[PDB]
Amino acid sequence: PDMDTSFVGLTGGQIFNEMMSRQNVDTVFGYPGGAILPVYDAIHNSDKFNFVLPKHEQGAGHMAEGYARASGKPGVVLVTSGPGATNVVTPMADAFADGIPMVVFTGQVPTSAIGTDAFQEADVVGISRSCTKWNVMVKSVEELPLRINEAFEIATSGRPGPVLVDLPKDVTAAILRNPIPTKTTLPSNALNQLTSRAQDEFVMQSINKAADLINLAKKPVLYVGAGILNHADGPRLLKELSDRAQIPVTTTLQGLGSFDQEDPKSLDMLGMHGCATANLAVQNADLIIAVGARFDDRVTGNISKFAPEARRAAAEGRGGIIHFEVSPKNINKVVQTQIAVEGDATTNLGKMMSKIFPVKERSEWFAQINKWKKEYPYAYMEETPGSKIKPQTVIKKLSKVANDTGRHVIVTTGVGQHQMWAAQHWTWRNPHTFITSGGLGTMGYGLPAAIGAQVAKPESLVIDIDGDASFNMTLTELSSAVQAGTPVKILILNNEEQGMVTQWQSLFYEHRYSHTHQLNPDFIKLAEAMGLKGLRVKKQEELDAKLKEFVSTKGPVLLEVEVDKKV
Amino acid sequence: PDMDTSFVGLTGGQIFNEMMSRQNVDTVFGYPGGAILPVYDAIHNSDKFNFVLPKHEQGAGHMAEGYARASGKPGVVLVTSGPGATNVVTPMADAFADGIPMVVFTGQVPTSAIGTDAFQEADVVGISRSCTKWNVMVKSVEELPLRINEAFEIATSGRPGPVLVDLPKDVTAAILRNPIPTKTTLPSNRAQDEFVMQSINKAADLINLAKKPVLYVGAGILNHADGPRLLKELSDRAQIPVTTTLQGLGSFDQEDPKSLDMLGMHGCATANLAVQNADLIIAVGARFDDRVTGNISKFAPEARRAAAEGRGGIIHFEVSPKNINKVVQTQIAVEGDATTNLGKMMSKIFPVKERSEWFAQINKWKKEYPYAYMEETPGSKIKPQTVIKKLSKVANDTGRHVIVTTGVGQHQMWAAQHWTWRNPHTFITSGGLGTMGYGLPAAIGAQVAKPESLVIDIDGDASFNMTLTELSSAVQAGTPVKILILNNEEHTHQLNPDFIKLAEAMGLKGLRVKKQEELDAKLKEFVSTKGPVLLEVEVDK
Ligand SMILES: Cc1cc2nc3c(=O)[nH]c(=O)nc-3n(C[C@H](O)[C@H](O)[C@H](O)COP(=O)(O)OP(=O)(O)OC[C@H]3O[C@@H](n4cnc5c(N)ncnc54)[C@H](O)[C@@H]3O)c2cc1C
Ligand SMILES: Cc1cc2nc3c(=O)[nH]c(=O)nc-3n(C[C@H](O)[C@H](O)[C@H](O)COP(=O)(O)OP(=O)(O)OC[C@H]3O[C@@H](n4cnc5c(N)ncnc54)[C@H](O)[C@@H]3O)c2cc1C
Ligand SMILES: Cc1ncc(C[n+]2csc(CCOP(=O)(O)OP(=O)(O)O)c2C)c(N)n1
Ligand SMILES: Cc1ncc(C[n+]2csc(CCOP(=O)(O)OP(=O)(O)O)c2C)c(N)n1
Ligand SMILES: [K+]
Ligand SMILES: [K+]
Ligand SMILES: [Mg+2]
Ligand SMILES: [Mg+2]
Repeated sequence: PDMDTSFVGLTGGQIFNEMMSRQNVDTVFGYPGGAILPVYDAIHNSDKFNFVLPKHEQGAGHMAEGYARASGKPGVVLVTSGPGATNVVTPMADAFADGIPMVVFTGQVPTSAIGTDAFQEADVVGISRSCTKWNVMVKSVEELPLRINEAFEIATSGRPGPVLVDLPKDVTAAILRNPIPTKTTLPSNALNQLTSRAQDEFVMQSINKAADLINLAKKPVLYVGAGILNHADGPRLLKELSDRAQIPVTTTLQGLGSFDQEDPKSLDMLGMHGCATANLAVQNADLIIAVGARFDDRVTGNISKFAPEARRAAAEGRGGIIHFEVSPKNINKVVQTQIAVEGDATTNLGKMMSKIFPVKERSEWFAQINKWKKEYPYAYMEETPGSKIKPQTVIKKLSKVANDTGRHVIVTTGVGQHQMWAAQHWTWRNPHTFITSGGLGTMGYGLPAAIGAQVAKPESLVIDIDGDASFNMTLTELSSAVQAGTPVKILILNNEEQGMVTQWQSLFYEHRYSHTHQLNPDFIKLAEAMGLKGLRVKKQEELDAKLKEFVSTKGPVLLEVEVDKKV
Repeated sequence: PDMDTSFVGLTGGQIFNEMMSRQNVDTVFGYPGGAILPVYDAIHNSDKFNFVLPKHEQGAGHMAEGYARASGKPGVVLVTSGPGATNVVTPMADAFADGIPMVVFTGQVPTSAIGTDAFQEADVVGISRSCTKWNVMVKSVEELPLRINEAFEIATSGRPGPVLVDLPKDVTAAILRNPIPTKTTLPSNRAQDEFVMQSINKAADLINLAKKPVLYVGAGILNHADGPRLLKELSDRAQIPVTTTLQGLGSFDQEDPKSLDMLGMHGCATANLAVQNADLIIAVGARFDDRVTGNISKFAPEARRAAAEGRGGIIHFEVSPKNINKVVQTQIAVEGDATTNLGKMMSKIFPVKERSEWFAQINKWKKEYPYAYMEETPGSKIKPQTVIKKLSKVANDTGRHVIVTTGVGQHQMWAAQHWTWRNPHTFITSGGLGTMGYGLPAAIGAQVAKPESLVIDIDGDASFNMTLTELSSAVQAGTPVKILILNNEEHTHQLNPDFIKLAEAMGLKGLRVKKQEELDAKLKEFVSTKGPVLLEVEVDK
């Protein structure tokens, strides 16, 4: 039928509630206030949704991020006007940089008060314009389902990202009196979507040219990033291709977990803080197959000397770069490409799979590299009798202790040295288990991301590997964890005695001279004040028992490890 | 063309320091990161600046607001690119709404990297456009003095407010190689003057004519050092009763016999009745907010009648021409800085010995209509209004200068009403944006501004939870703030931490009151405690 009457007689708040169900939302992160009251009241006390409350709206925002990254669903945020809205700008910017689907609803002053400098009237659509894929102010209750459907579709398509929908108080309190078009109330499908001959042929041409090229070269590497994780079936098809054509796999920071690092063909992470084996494979390589990765500055060296062996194979028409990329703009934006395969990376891998010649082996490649490893494993000064505890050692031990439980394990982090140590020294096996702020690098991300991930995956063991300065940013959310019941495991690598700011350093043995020390709280007393268990390690001898207790503990728990200040 | 060589050979960082000095800045709030390092290092390393480190950049922003409100000086904020900048959007919007001078410097990716989706490239100029008076991205070290002086001038003139200056790391790291025009280095420096002097004369005439005038005073009187003194001088000279907005509290001594205290929806009846019966309203640095006026068509009926009869009405001393005749039609608008214009007006004011009938009516009202609320009965829970009244007296008996900040919620209004306001720049509260979590970092910044003052944060439990991580910042900064938590948490139920164990974990004394009989002693212990201290009082809902 043309018109939809099902919402007639409902308030905007009740329509919002119905629309969340139609979008298969079962979790909302948010915080009350006068402007959002009509919606908050319709949602907060409803059997249909788990409404998770932070102590600060920024915490709702990062919780929604961790929920989205752990679940593959959009994270939904509900906050009030004015400071409620301006408080979620950092999580929006964070979600925008990392391509995370987030739908932010902000209460607003009534439509009739817009542009009068009313109490808590902020220009939220203007403020959030550069850090959302799209935003809108809803102007009448008739328009509310439309904008909700548009918000969820835009957030979850192309490269996923945050969107904002501004909700004037008079609009959500109003009752819908008349029918509205059915087109505007039904969610988009994007599933069983028809395409034309023209469209089909276009992609298949680029698919054939790349299928023949991989089949050509036999010094290739798969260079994989976050985009392979944006389809349920990405990692499976990635391993399928890796196996079939015996192709070594290296990932970005944001692609960690998309490939089993135990697999003999794993190169692990590449770039500035990546391992030498991966990087050398890339300066070499006649063919880089880039899959859902954007060639960030920290991954590529200088562009010029970056993968010249691939550039030479390109000039000799025998290799180069293939880019499986969903957003045409990011194609040839940083490095110039030979073949572009536009669209969803996983879908295009699938289409391409049959056209791939099964490969025996490459051992001047495979038996090679496998020796690059020996001469360049990750190296750090390891403990000696009496020495301080090394953070890398903590992370390796913790990885093993978590693995021993046989549980699904999800790791979030703060931002800093501990973030890279986590990336490097944990052994990554499963998709959607490393949840870290990579594109914006938001300190304070770790704890609320862990809480939202835990809500997404109640059976998972969720560990926040955090820094002391990062953790201070958002530590009020400890009580949120206790209130939500989420049994997150919060690890603080406390290296407070070295400064936050490097003033200079030795040329070689990176002895760092630093300043700017923050005064930390007592983290164990803090944890107990907030209602959770606190554990502390001061010496090597107690590390193993405390890590075991940390992981074994029922309920949320904080473990502080005092660590050595020099890497 | 006059050229200056004195910065040549300096990095943008040292130039930044020198410009801070010329702007009389000695305090900076902020948080380091890579993009702002060339400037952060210069400021951190110089003993000419007290750099105050929060645990979150939002805390730096609200500290800077507290500092500005307490000192009359702009609050200077220094943060890094990306999330450093986005974390200060709430305090910018807060300062924008409340008209608080603030200069925000954000580190940015190098000029060459703008437009490349670089690590922490945020469009900060775009994000902050609607919550700053002005903002700019500095493009070369040559223009760094110019943009810094421009920023301070704009932040501190007209209606004060926040400005943002985006600093690419290649610009602040660069060494200045060329002479730059001397103008660009020196902080700031007739039909309209005649129209203003005419208005001053007409305003004097109307005031001299009035039989029942009322001064209606808001935040704008606090934006010049001499505002409160001239307000009092005018009130004494012409025997005019004075009511303040919420944001004008402290600008007039509420113990003065001529004080009407606060007007508005939550103001006292006597202030509202005086305004309703006045033949002349003299509005000084106040916005005519609808929480103050109520239904505008019913506001000041006796002043409207006097205007209709050519013998009174409304005078408005207002610095922004856009705010004139925006809400109420006025008989006379005196455009420009209120303090300045009061000073020019003063000699034209007729000294009035008495307004006996008018103050008799006012004093009758004061007796008939005090603030009222259900007070404690035996065994009952403590009332928050009672805590505030008792604490106002205890704080005043210390003999100290006392500054009050608050959170946002019912306690904020109770503080405004039930505290006795005596001195200017002592009520520091988020009114225009109503940002929960304001109270603690604002108190820390106010304490930095006035290290000898007793600084009390009257806070609520939900508001306090927003920014409680800054408790450790108070300890590190050596600011012995007195944090009062009025805990009315028995719809939406939030789990609070144990606030006393929290305070101890953060490094400061924690006190709790649960019963009426404990309250007096604990309030005394609270204000007498030497360092930072948190007192939680469990109150009725
Ligand atoms: C202190 C610090 C140090 C860092 N150093 C490193 C480092 O050493 N090594 C490193 O790798 N990173 C490092 N980074 C992280 C870096 O900033 C980037 O965040 C990261 O490299 C991006 O990885 P990505 O390209 O996989 O993800 P993204 O930035 O999310 O880009 C993914 C690409 O895939 C595309 N895409 C998305 N979905 C799909 C789809 N369905 N199909 C096809 N394409 C899709 C996107 O459009 C995008 O172009 C560091 C971060 C910090 C905070
Ligand atoms: C539920 C609720 C109830 C409230 N109840 C009350 C109440 O009962 N009473 C009350 O007062 N408030 C109340 N408020 C707060 C009220 O809404 C306003 O925030 C407050 O009254 C504004 O104070 P103001 O006009 O002094 O300050 P501002 O809004 O800052 O306005 C100051 C005016 O002075 C001008 N100005 C600035 N500097 C100068 C200068 N140098 N020279 C000349 N002019 C200058 C400005 O341009 C501006 O027009 C309430 C708020 C809420 C949410
Ligand atoms: C919100 C925010 N402010 C500032 C920065 C800049 N910054 C990046 S790492 C870092 C120090 C991190 O300290 P910590 O969390 O203790 O990690 P560590 O390096 O000690 O492991 C800072 C200040 C940032 N990324 N985010
Ligand atoms: C950042 C932010 N989020 C939400 C609101 C909406 N809000 C205004 S008052 C209030 C409750 C205040 O609680 P409390 O701090 O405990 O003060 P109380 O009213 O109990 O005294 C809320 C949620 C706000 N003003 N600011
Ligand atoms: K690893
Ligand atoms: K009072
Ligand atoms: Mg640290
Ligand atoms: Mg409360």
